[PDB]
Amino acid sequence: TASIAQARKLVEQLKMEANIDRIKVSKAAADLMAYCEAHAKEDPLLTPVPASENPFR
Amino acid sequence: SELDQLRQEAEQLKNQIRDARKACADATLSQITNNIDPVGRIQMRTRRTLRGHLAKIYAMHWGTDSRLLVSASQDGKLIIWDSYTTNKVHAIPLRSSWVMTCAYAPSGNYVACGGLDNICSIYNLKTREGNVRVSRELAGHTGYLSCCRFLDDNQIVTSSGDTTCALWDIETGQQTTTFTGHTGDVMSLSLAPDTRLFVSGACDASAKLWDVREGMCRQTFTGHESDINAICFFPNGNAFATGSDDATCRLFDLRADQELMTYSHDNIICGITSVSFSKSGRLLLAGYDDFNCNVWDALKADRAGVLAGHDNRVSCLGVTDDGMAVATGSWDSFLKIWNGSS
Amino acid sequence: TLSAEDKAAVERSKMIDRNLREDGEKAAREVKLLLLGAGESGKNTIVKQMKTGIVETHFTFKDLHFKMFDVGAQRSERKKWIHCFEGVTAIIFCVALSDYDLVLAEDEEMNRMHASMKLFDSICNNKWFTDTSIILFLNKKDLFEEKIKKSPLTICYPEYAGSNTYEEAAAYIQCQFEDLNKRKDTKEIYTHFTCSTDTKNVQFVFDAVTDVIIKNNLKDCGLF
Amino acid sequence: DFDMLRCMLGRVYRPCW
Amino acid sequence: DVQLVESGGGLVQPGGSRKLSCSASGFAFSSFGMHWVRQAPEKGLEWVAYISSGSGTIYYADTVKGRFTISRDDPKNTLFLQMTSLRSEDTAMYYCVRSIYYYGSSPFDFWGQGTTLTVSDIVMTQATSSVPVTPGESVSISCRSSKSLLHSNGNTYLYWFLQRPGQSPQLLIYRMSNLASGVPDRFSGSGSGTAFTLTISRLEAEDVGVYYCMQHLEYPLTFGAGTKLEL
Amino acid sequence: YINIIMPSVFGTICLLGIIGNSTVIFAVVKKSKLHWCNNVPDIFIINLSVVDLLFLLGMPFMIHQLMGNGVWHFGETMCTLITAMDANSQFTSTYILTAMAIDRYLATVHPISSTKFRKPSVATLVICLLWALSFISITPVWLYARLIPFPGGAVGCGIRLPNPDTDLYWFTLYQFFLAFALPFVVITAAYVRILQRMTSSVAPASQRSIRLRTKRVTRTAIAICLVFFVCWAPYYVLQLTQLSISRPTLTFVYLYNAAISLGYANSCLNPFVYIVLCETFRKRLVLSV
Repeated sequence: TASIAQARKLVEQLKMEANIDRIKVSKAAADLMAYCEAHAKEDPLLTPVPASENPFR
Repeated sequence: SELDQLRQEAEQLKNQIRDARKACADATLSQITNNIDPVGRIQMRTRRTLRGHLAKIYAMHWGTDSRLLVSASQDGKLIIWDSYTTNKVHAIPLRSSWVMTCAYAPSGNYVACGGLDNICSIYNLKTREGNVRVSRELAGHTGYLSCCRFLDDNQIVTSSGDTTCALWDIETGQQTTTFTGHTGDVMSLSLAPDTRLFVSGACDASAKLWDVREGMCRQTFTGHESDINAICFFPNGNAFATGSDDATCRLFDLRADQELMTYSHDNIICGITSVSFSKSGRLLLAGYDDFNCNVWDALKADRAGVLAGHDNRVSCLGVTDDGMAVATGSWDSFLKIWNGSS
Repeated sequence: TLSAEDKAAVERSKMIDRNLREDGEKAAREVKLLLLGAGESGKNTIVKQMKTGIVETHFTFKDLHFKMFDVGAQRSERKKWIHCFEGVTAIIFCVALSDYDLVLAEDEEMNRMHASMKLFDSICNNKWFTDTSIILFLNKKDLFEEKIKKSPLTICYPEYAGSNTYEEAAAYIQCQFEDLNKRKDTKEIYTHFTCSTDTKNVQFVFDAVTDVIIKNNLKDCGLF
Repeated sequence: DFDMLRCMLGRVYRPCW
Repeated sequence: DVQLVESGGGLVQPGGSRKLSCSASGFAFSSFGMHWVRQAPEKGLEWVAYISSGSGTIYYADTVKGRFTISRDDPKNTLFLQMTSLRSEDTAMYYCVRSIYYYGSSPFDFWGQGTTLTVSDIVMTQATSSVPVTPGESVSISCRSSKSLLHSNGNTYLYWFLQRPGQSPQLLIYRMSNLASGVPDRFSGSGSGTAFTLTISRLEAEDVGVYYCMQHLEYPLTFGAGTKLEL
Repeated sequence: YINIIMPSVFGTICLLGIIGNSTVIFAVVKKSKLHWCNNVPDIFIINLSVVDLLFLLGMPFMIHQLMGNGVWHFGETMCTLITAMDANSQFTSTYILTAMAIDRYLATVHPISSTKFRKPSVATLVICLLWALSFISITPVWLYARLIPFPGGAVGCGIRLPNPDTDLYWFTLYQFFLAFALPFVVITAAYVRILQRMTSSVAPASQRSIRLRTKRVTRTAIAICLVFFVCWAPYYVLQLTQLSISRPTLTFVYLYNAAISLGYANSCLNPFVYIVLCETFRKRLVLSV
């Protein structure tokens, strides 16, 4: 009776995942774009720092 | 009879989840980020070369101070480096030389490692004896240890090849929570910035979002065609990127509950070993089997740079907490520190 | 330019380099053997004579130290960890000769010998073991001789049309495994007929490993 | 452009005997 | 437990030779660099010699170079100080001090009990010899250096040691700001350049002693005169 | 054409040999992860290229008194130093080449018992000892390297023995034995023992892999012995020939200078023999390109 017990567990898990709240992709995409914009200046790899401020000269 | 009805109900639930994702898929990340300027060309130089490992390096992890890092190699050595001066701080001899992962505690007092022995070993770095000693050996996994990450000095989450993830209480040596639901070997995990959720990628081509305190799978993410070897959280904790054997990187949104963007190129056919974002999340850095590391534009899916300095497969990489440098490990037994210049 | 503590930290780093250098020299003089094979193929007999997730056995034979790794307990995906043994001295593959007229317990449709041949083909031709020599142990030769009198070898190999004797049936089985070698130039296969009471198995490994060591020395010296 | 008839010893000359 | 025991002291004639031994236990002796620091009667701390881990680097004080010899036996976990041509200036309590040198380490963290021997340059200044203190009252102790102890790597190599009466010196602050392991948080280290301060909050009875400041920027290692706190 | 053909041969050998030797030195250093860690063959092959590089670097200084006007333009002080330096490079490279064959003999005929002493520390000690033996072997060279006044106003670097009637024999014979005869016997003997002990009894000689291994190693062993012999036998054959010769002729002089260039060609062919005949090095080199 392993298969029948496993089937109930799989179905119950899918119920939890199907009842979650989802935002629009446009709303989600805008948040990622906004975060990268607000933190671009403090990204040494995106914007290299002067050699005086680089600990790996 | 009863089994037949249940398996049909699972298909209906999967269709309901799929239709719900398509309902909120009003736009695309490419369409939203179409008008922004590209990051241009990302050029990084090898600032440091960490020599001392005599076998292929499988894992590295940066310390929270952005200066110390730990590397795990098949030569049975766990080495902690001073990245500013290339000085070796400690060389920890491992009882098993088949290590596959290593972790650095955010406090800096501990490191962890594990491999084909199914043991996550905790090492104390701050002792009155002046040496490094094994503080704990976590047993209970029936498969190889693929990844491990400290939450604090007392809690660590490990992923194993037995299709399960476990949350361990290091003081008692017992796993308090077991995370089940993957049908394939779990190869990587990534803690959220607040350490309340973690995502794991397995060999079933799926990634699952887990609640650490609740102990259950919240969301399941699909889209990859083969095993997921790497996974990493976005800086704000609302997204994560996966690295799979199908030569693709994909971005998933937790709130949108669906894939946002794919990072693939026609010239790339090799698998992906490691993935990591930059400090701002604009740059996605992925390691590949073709001995190179590609820098991707996370918002535009454009390859922005290549870190080609290894003679063998890039097995691991990591970015410092301050975003100053990126370290790449490889099977040629060398670690390299990279950053740009003005 | 370094401070007093910076100089002493560099001195400690070079002390660490000294021990790492010393450990690598000791490691390079040790023989790493990967033990493979199907179930009930006599792998446990090999470990007993030459005496978690991976079982590691150490023994010294004629001033040579061997490290034999058993990965039979790893029930995970082999391709996710088979590259961890890239660089071993040799691979020891165990095949049960008597398991030619038998079938797999789980499948009940594929012959046991075909499973060993398929496993041998997946390991010998693996991309991580392109130049890795294989020590092929053909076990249970005494039981195979008893079986071959009653059960003909044609059950396992329909194309076999030789004499129904051990001296010929065993040779045909040996050629089948050696024919699976897709790279007959970059590697060699050392075939040995062990037994449940054979006491010359460790000598064969020492001789076979010595040939591998010579080949590696020739490559290192540039002659090869 | 000379009389190259001198006695040699190794890669250097020697006085003829 | 970590323990350093010194032996070999005693009364000697001028120009004689005496051997000092330091027995180490409870820690990885071979991984630590070892120092000899002597304290003349009713005087401060004077660094003598240093042997690095692995015996690769050896330093001596100018007043003892050519006469004192320092050596270690890692298998036996023993430190030696071969002293010849002893002078009356050598009458001091000699301490065995362990120091390990890596990034983020705490040198001079443990001191031995010391052995008494009787014979029959950056300047560190502590202007205030004695400070009358009361329990629960905040105390500040100042130290000065002729040369700036700040280095180009960002580290300011100043150390604070507390020597309670009848006990060996104990590390409080290493590199001018870091609190040593086991030291209460009420001890804080502040300073910049050539001026440094050791601030004590809610002083207790166990804080009574002589406080020394030492520089580790470059050899030879020099101590301050020592500021004494008394009830 | 004689005044231009001879400098071209020496110039081609010097430039081509330096390219080959510098390629070997650069590639070998890159391979090491931790230096002096299980790289005994690498230590021999880099020191052989270093000595060969010095031999080719010092070639133009020694040969400028043979092509233009037969005049030494460096004085007596440099004549003694350069002649000793050139002779030392020839002896050191021959000694390292001989020791490399002995090291290969130990690694192939004694795979297990030689690991006790085939350490990088021992290899460095042996190579430094070969430099010491090369300095001692060239002692008569720099003790007698004096300027020789030729007829006319021209002078040239050379060897003036205290008893040229009798000392010409032991000076020639001892260099013939130490630099050509003894090393050739050892090098040839070491490799013929390698070809007789490069396999094992268990090894399936009937398999293509074992047969291919013997074919490639035999080709390499023959080439190394043949390159050393071809590049040095005529040089030392003409060395013993001139003992009886009193008045050299044009034909003998032309042959003698060509034999000198063959000796320099040995330092040019040695790096390329390793590059061409080693698949591991050649394939690795192409990947770096």
